[PDB]
Amino acid sequence: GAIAGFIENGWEGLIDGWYGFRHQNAQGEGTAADYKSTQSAIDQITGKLNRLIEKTNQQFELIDNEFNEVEKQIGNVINWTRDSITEVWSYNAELLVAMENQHTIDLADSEMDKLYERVKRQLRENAEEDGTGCFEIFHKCDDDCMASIRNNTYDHSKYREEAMQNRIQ
Amino acid sequence: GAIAGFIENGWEGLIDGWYGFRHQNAQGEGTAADYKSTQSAIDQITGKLNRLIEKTNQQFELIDNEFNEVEKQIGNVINWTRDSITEVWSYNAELLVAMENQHTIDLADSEMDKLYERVKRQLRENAEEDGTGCFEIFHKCDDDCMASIRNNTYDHSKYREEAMQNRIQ
Amino acid sequence: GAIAGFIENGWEGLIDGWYGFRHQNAQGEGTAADYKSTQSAIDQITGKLNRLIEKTNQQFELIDNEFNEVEKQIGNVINWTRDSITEVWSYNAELLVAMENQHTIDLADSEMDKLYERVKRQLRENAEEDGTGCFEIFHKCDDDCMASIRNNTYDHSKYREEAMQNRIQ
Amino acid sequence: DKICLGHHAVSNGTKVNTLTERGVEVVNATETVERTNIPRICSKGKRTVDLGQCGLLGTITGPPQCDQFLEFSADLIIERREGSDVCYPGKFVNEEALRQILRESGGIDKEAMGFTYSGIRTNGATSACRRSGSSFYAEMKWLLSNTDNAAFPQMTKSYKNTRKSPALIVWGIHHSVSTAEQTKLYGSGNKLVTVGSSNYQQSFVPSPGARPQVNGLSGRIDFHWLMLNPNDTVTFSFNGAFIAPDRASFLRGKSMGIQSGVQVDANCEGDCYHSGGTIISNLPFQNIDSRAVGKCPRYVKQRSLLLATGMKNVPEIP
Amino acid sequence: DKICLGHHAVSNGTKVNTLTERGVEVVNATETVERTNIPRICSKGKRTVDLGQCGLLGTITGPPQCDQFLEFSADLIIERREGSDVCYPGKFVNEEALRQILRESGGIDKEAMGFTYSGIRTNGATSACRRSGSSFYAEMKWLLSNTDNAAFPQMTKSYKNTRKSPALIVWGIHHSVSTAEQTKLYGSGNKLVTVGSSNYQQSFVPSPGARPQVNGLSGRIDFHWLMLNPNDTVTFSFNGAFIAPDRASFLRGKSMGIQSGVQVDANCEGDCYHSGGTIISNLPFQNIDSRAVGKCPRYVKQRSLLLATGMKNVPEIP
Amino acid sequence: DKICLGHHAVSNGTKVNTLTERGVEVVNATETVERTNIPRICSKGKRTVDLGQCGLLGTITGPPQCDQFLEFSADLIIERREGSDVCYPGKFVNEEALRQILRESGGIDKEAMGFTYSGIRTNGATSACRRSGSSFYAEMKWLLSNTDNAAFPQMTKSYKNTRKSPALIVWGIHHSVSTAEQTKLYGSGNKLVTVGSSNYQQSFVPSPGARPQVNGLSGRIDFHWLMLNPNDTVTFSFNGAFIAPDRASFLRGKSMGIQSGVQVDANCEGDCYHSGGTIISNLPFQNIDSRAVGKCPRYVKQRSLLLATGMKNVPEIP
Ligand SMILES: CC(=O)N[C@@H]1[C@@H](O[C@@H]2O[C@H](CO)[C@@H](O[C@@H]3O[C@H](CO)[C@H](O)[C@H](O[C@]4(C(=O)O)C[C@H](O)[C@@H](NC(C)=O)[C@H]([C@H](O)[C@H](O)CO)O4)[C@H]3O)[C@H](O)[C@H]2NC(C)=O)[C@@H](O)[C@@H](CO)O[C@H]1O
Ligand SMILES: CC(=O)N[C@@H]1[C@@H](O[C@@H]2O[C@H](CO)[C@@H](O[C@@H]3O[C@H](CO)[C@H](O)[C@H](O[C@]4(C(=O)O)C[C@H](O)[C@@H](NC(C)=O)[C@H]([C@H](O)[C@H](O)CO)O4)[C@H]3O)[C@H](O)[C@H]2NC(C)=O)[C@@H](O)[C@@H](CO)O[C@H]1O
Ligand SMILES: CC(=O)N[C@@H]1[C@@H](O[C@@H]2O[C@H](CO)[C@@H](O[C@@H]3O[C@H](CO)[C@H](O)[C@H](O[C@]4(C(=O)O)C[C@H](O)[C@@H](NC(C)=O)[C@H]([C@H](O)[C@H](O)CO)O4)[C@H]3O)[C@H](O)[C@H]2NC(C)=O)[C@@H](O)[C@@H](CO)O[C@H]1O
Ligand SMILES: *[C@@H]1O[C@H](CO)[C@@H](O[C@@H]2O[C@H](CO)[C@@H](O)[C@H](O)[C@H]2NC(C)=O)[C@H](O)[C@H]1NC(C)=O
Ligand SMILES: *[C@@H]1O[C@H](CO)[C@@H](O[C@@H]2O[C@H](CO)[C@@H](O)[C@H](O)[C@H]2NC(C)=O)[C@H](O)[C@H]1NC(C)=O
Ligand SMILES: *[C@@H]1O[C@H](CO)[C@@H](O[C@@H]2O[C@H](CO)[C@@H](O)[C@H](O)[C@H]2NC(C)=O)[C@H](O)[C@H]1NC(C)=O
Ligand SMILES: *[C@@H]1O[C@H](CO)[C@@H](O)[C@H](O)[C@H]1NC(C)=O
Ligand SMILES: *[C@@H]1O[C@H](CO)[C@@H](O)[C@H](O)[C@H]1NC(C)=O
Ligand SMILES: *[C@@H]1O[C@H](CO)[C@@H](O)[C@H](O)[C@H]1NC(C)=O
Ligand SMILES: *[C@@H]1O[C@H](CO)[C@@H](O)[C@H](O)[C@H]1NC(C)=O
Ligand SMILES: *[C@@H]1O[C@H](CO)[C@@H](O)[C@H](O)[C@H]1NC(C)=O
Ligand SMILES: *[C@@H]1O[C@H](CO)[C@@H](O)[C@H](O)[C@H]1NC(C)=O
Repeated sequence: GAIAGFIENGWEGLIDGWYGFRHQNAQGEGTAADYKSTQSAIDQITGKLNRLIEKTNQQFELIDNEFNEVEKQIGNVINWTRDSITEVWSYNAELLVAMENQHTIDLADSEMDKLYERVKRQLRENAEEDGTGCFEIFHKCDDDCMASIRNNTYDHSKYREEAMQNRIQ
Repeated sequence: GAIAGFIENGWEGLIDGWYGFRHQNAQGEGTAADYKSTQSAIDQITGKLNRLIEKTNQQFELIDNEFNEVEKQIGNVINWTRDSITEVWSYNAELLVAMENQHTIDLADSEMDKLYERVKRQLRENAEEDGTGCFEIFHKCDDDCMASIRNNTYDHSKYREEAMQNRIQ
Repeated sequence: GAIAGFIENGWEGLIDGWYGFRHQNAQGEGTAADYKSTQSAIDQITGKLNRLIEKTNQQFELIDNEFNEVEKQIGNVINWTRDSITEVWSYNAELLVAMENQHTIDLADSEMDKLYERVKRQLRENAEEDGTGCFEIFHKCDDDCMASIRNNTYDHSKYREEAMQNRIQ
Repeated sequence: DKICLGHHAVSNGTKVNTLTERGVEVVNATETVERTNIPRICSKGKRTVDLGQCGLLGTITGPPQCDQFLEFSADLIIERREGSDVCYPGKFVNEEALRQILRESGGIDKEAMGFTYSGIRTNGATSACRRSGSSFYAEMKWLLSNTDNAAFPQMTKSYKNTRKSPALIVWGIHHSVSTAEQTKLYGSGNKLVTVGSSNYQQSFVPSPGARPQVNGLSGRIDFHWLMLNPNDTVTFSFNGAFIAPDRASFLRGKSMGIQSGVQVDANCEGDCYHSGGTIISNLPFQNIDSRAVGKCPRYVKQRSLLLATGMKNVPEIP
Repeated sequence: DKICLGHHAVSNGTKVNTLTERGVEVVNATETVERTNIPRICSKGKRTVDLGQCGLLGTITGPPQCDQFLEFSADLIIERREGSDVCYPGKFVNEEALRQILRESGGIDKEAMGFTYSGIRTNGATSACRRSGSSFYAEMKWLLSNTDNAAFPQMTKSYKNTRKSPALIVWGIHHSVSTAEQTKLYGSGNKLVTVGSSNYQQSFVPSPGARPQVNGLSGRIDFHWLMLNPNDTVTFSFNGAFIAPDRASFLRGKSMGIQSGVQVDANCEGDCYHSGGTIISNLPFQNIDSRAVGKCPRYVKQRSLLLATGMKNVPEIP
Repeated sequence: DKICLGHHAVSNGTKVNTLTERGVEVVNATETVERTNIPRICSKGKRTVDLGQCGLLGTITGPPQCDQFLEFSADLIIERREGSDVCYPGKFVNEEALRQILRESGGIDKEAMGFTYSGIRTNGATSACRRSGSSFYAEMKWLLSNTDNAAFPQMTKSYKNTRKSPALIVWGIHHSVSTAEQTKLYGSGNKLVTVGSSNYQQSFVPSPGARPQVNGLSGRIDFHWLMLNPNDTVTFSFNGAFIAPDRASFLRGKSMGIQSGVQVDANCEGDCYHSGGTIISNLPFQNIDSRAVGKCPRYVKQRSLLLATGMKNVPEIP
């Protein structure tokens, strides 16, 4: 009945946010989403979208005819030019998406690390990493204490004695 | 009268470098810039610049006439081809800059982390992270000691006893 | 006769993998490669290659003549269009490679950090970073113990007492 | 006591592509390549004309098909495949250039050129241009000799564009089925038509000869055109086989022309067209038609390019 | 006791470029720009014809050089610099458009047009078209008067394309060295040739005059061509100086044409060609020929663009 | 005791764009899109000619305006809007192709063609080509009959290019105001001019007729040109209405031509030009003129694209 964070697996139960907390104490188990990290990732992804929505004001007109086919020589030049341009935009589109997707994934992993590193700095010397994205807290941390961590109101000085004792022996 | 490092805020007083140190001890407060980290970031940014300065040896000549307008059909084909190419380069330019800027920002954040992680490895077990980009040093560190950290001549073995004592109790 | 990991230098002796372990104990010195990290990096690099091998089904035909030169006006338009397109693809090629190479290097550095961070989480409180990419292990770690670390079968609980003792004094 | 940091995930994951992986699952994705076509011409807000059986070039010469469009005005011009520029069989010289000009003209304003004739018939008509009875191009005059085989007098007609816009002038050369028919209409001897401007100089000779029957006729009228600069003058010197213009054309303003085979809708609002309908999309690319015109997303070969709008999907350990 | 994490490295490092650095060493790299050319035309799997001395347009008219290719069939067509479309000096009107059509025709199927003549010679031959003795274009008929200086009767010949593909029809206008020679062949008076279709109308007059001797001849035959739509008819009205077609051409299917100066190889299999040979490569780019045709990597200015296939190379501290 | 790691920042931050954010502040940025124009033609190092009133094509025929440039030499050629290729009203056939050739010619070298005439006037002159008195094109000969209405003898003139470069040959066809004027100059009857080469064949007939007065004249001379390959010969067969060349042209080497309406500066050094001046910039892009020529940065729609040259700007907590 153990819990685990990121590093081999996500949470299909975290349904009110992208990033979140999952704890277990005497009160039991609980899961809550982090706003600041989730909002950052959403703002960046939506930022990409608006960027790819920015329409062009370039208007193009007919250069050939599909009812009355134009002269062969100029027609083939036109077709050759268009097909060349389509090759370019098809390439650009392919590369744009692949580039953006790689970045979207990476910035998402970045936010996860930033949240994990933040919590690590909050708990100071009162906890240890279990290697599954979780922190073993070496003191009693009730629901109120867990909530204090989530809203960055956790003062490590309060639990330092109790924790260092349990850690050292 | 506290000091803080990166993580919510930069230093508008750091004017002789990009990255730097800010300490406080009995001698007071001081701020100095790190060369190696600053030079790395500058070398990379200037590296981009030279790359975008590399001129083309492709020469282009007039293909139409703005005094005596060419024939309509070939003229419209030319205009259509040019406007299509301008769309491509306008896209490329837009994407190039946006891509480079994202990378410039990220590589800059990278250098900050690398400097912070370096110092963390120097201090070993003689300090703790306060969560504001600073290290609480659990021993006496005069200006000479602070300078020893900046030029990577800090030997943690020298202060280990004194520090571990103050940390544990 | 000291050993060092990444951070100022690679290993020209690591010839059966990209990433690896190098230890020293009473049994002496040894070096072994990590599969999972090496395979990840290789899968990503080969992934790029297949992506750049994906051939085009666009067929192009002759639009001018190098035996009997076409009419000057349409010939210059054709040449101007082709040279413009070559400029575009030459740019794209230059940018593609430079972009991919930067990413290849970065994802490679990423794998190195991930391996280092993994081992750090395995050893828990039984070791310290020396700042050269190595871990000073504060207990006896024979070849069997070293191997236990490489295949993630290292239980830190087993050596915790012995290690914390040697660390604190 | 324990606290864990994590990220959401789904079983409903969608695959995308990156620089490295092909088919890596992410939490959420959206399409960048538009494939959803509206099989109508969305014309709301745009003054639209459906030429139907009238060819666009026919609006200048005026076959019966184009009688409604002799001075049409529009923001959006629609050519139809059934359209024809011609009643009496023939074709324009440099037709496509002229089409491209009219497609963005905003319509045409006609103005009389004021040609008067003496010792000559102008009532040339044909069965192919039936308008109630036999007739001819509405904007043109078919000039004959007077009786039959009679000599056609050498004539010289000029016209100045007293306006501030360029004038579109069209004239026709008639090619009879035989030298017998050419003589019966314009008299014996070789025939010449010269057209002079201040930036234009051309010449024309008829070519009598048997040709396949089109609309029951083996004769051909090929039309020629030029743009007359303001205050400049065109002069017509001829002695037969000449189809004279009655009125000149002036472009109204600005428009866009398309070729389509689908109906029109004045409810839908669009700005990107093709023969199959309208593309309304905020997406950067489309895979519907490479020759789409107006303000359009760039055409691409691929039918689908998914953009990850969510993080990489990692399933929970069960 | 100590454990260190590390990465491999070499002394055999290769330099590449990034967004930031220029010449940063990596462990391993590969080339993306193909420069390795195969100086042959790799034709395995492709039905290939080497026209050699026969010009591609010559396959339609039929000089002696093209007698083997009058109804050729191919997947890959190869033009040679030594090729010539002509025996009797002359040239095609809109030649390049016609070449582009034939390069992807898949070859040609010839069919008689069924023209019969009376009161006229058809045995027009020349020293420039030597085939055993003096001869002429194999698919064409050189029409004369009958004796010498005799009047050439006005004629009208028509042909319908009863097939489902467009028909390629070629005719020639003969330009004599003098008005004396034109009269000796076709009689006195001015000469006219008109060609009528249902989407084509043109006219032709000969131009007698002294010209530089080519193949010993100062006369010129310029060829003209059109594509005849199915069930449509072409009509020829003429009275001299007319080179009549004997057979029409029909395109077989699909092919690709190239111009080359290197040998053919039916062992190698390729799909990208240039005048210098074949480019076989999985690489995205090439620096061999910008005018390379077929299925090719994109041409680029640079001869080398190295793609890092290994991590950044960091030498071990000795 | 405490040590903190940090980065610099400013209140003087500038906004840039990324893949994600729009208007994110960085410490420092620079422009990539050049908008700074130099309203001159920077010609230092380049041999430059300002044709002024002389049209570029006029350098070959030689109206009075181009007398200084009949054998000009240059690295940089500048056309002016006031330039004219013509004294006697008329125009070149395929003019723009010829311009493009001369713009990169490096200037022209003239050489006599050595035509001699008998039983004919060559002193044809006009009021439109005033040079002291009435005159004509400097490189051309206006051929008449001899007295008035007299018959123009059939003539045949040939010229071989004995040089290693192609020869530029120009001739003119004269179109009189009436058939009366044509007869007064070249005699009665129809007139023909044929031009024969070994890769060129064309024909010309005059077109007498009333045209608008240009320079007081209603007549037109339209010029025609070809490039003569080395050791090849051109032959002129004619009987009137023919404007003969006196000298041929040979291209000197290499140059670049521009059209401009701004002054020249031999102090500034440039390599990218447009009608408004010179673009000197190391920047990759420009927003000044899409039709800029020479060695230029690529033209783009945007006037500004800022490249971050510093880290993301984060203000200090006060
Ligand atoms: C040419 C040909 O096919 N060879 C004939 C055969 O075909 C007949 O040819 C004649 C002559 O070309 C055709 O006569 C034309 O028929 C038209 C209807 O099809 C029409 O009636 C034409 O008359 C008008 C017209 O109404 O348009 C009369 C107008 O008043 C004229 N307008 C003016 C200003 O003159 C006008 C002009 O005369 C011409 O249009 C100018 O080109 O035309 C009329 O000329 C006849 O229709 C053809 N019939 C058939 C069945 O093909 C056969 O006669 C064949 C029999 O063996 O003999 C060949 O010589
Ligand atoms: C025109 C010219 O150069 N001026 C001459 C000089 O050159 C001679 O010109 C004559 C006339 O042009 C040349 O005669 C031609 O020679 C050909 C071989 O070179 C050939 O013999 C031509 O005869 C045929 C042919 O065999 O091809 C005979 C065919 O039966 C004809 N077929 C038909 C259907 O009629 C055919 C046609 O008559 C023409 O090809 C149609 O254009 O040609 C023959 O006409 C002669 O070769 C030239 N000789 C030289 C040395 O250049 C000199 O005579 C010069 C002397 O001072 O005088 C000039 O007037
Ligand atoms: C055509 C026309 O407008 N209709 C007339 C009216 O206009 C007059 O037309 C005549 C005839 O076209 C014009 O005569 C021409 O005037 C020129 C000056 O404007 C010039 O004088 C012309 O003479 C030369 C010349 O100097 O260029 C004489 C050269 O020696 C000739 N060179 C050679 C080698 O022959 C040369 C040639 O003869 C021509 O240029 C070849 O095309 O020209 C001269 O011919 C007259 O200027 C026009 N005047 C006006 C006011 O428009 C009126 O006469 C009108 C009255 O009712 O009648 C119409 O028929
Ligand atoms: C999956 O991605 C799509 C595309 O971004 C999201 O759909 C968007 O939802 C927002 C807000 O509801 C709208 O403003 C957009 O117009 C929608 N786009 C499309 C194409 O419908 C969708 O919300 C995402 N799924 C989840 C679960 O967040
Ligand atoms: C250096 O990179 C090249 C290119 O990726 C590697 O050569 C490839 O080797 C694999 C497997 O042996 C083949 O599938 C590819 O076709 C090879 N490519 C080429 C261009 O030869 C090479 O193995 C790499 N070097 C090392 C030491 O790994
Ligand atoms: C802001 O960026 C600009 C552009 O890189 C810097 O200006 C450059 O300064 C270097 C050295 O002084 C010169 O070599 C470049 O030519 C300059 N470029 C331009 C466009 O002037 C500027 O120094 C940066 N600002 C700061 C404070 O570093
Ligand atoms: C241009 O492309 C279209 C569609 O592929 C084709 O139908 C047309 O024939 C091409 N133009 C010419 C001149 O072949
Ligand atoms: C080409 O573009 C220019 C500038 O937009 C325009 O003035 C010109 O008319 C165009 N060419 C044609 C043939 O319309
Ligand atoms: C097109 O480019 C080729 C190669 O640079 C050149 O030989 C040819 O002359 C050019 N075409 C024209 C019409 O100049
Ligand atoms: C208009 O044309 C007349 C002759 O037709 C000419 O004299 C005048 O200069 C032209 N321009 C103006 C503005 O009148
Ligand atoms: C074929 O041509 C004839 C006249 O030549 C015409 O009547 C017919 O409509 C055409 N089409 C078919 C399918 O027969
Ligand atoms: C030059 O022309 C002459 C005839 O004018 C021809 O015989 C010769 O082969 C040509 N070439 C050379 C190199 O003389």
